[PDB]
Amino acid sequence: SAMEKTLSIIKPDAVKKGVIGKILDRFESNGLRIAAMKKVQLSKEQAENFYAVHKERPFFKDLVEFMISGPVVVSILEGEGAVLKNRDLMGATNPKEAKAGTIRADFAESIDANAVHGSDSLENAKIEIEFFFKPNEIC
Amino acid sequence: MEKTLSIIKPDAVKKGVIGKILDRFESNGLRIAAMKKVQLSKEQAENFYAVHKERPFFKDLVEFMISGPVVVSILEGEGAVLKNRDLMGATNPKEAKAGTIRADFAESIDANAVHGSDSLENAKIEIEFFFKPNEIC
Repeated sequence: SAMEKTLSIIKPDAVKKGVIGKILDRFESNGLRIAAMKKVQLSKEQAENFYAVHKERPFFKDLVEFMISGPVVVSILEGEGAVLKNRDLMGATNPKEAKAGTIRADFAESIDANAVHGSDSLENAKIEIEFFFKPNEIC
Repeated sequence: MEKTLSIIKPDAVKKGVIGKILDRFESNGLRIAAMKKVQLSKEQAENFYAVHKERPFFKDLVEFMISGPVVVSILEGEGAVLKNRDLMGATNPKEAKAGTIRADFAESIDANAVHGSDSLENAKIEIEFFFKPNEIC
């Protein structure tokens, strides 16, 4: 399915570094089209809603303050195996363990400031895309 | 230390060079202050280009600007208006200097990859055209 879609977030650390274009190019150079995209500032409540599953752990507060500490760029990436391809391009969550040439190897400072988010399954991609985008934004 | 309007046009969006173009801005003293990918309506493109509506190329121009989606951004930095113009390069891609967006990604005068505001006054106008107060609260 050449029309598989997944959610990408370029997080506030990478936005502040000014590497939005370099990160987007990793996607477009590797068979993924930017189907939708906007730069947005999340409120505390919005980051809390998006990450409600981590309401669980100690690191929730820190995750939220980070995710609202500046603007992010949210995108729908579309293409064959988009969900897994995005994850492959992002690299392991720990930048120290991320393979060479991955976004997190190249641009991430630490586990906590790890540059990018990507949906981790088709199910979650559907939920995360709906959270950010109305159908008319997908063009 | 100003703001200017950038549009990555439908030809360049279709080529999938959005990231390469944005990187030209970010690597050269411009920050992306605001940004969205949008599909312009015929109406919207007619309003944007309304100063040229008695010119003979109005029609094709409008048709091209709605032929696919575009990426509209506010670029912020010292001398942004001129800096964006220097990065875009000459209107005619055949005349655009090396390392410019139009030299690398534009096919012709008609399909020339990018728009940029041409003055501070037009920057303010163009920014207000695309980015109105819309944070509901």
